[PDB]
Amino acid sequence: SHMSAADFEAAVAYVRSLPKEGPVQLDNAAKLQFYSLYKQATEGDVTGSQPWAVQVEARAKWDAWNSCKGMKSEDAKAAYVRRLLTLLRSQGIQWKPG
Repeated sequence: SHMSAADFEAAVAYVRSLPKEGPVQLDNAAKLQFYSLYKQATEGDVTGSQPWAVQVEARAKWDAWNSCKGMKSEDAKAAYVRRLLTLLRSQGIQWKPG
């Protein structure tokens, strides 16, 4: 019937298996938001040096992770799940973790 932070692992797996063309549209900015929350939730604060700007994807990822600094694991888990629920509802789709 409804979800919580405890649905994080299922949400991550849902995101990772979204096809490139499908009823769910996942834009590049949303990909980075999910990435950053994933990393915060599973590793805590960003580490390592800011990547070279030429490595455009790696740099973007790290910068998104850095934007989450200080967030507790459980809060990042909650945020990731709430963002998927928002994405799905906005596009008229129901999630059933099962």
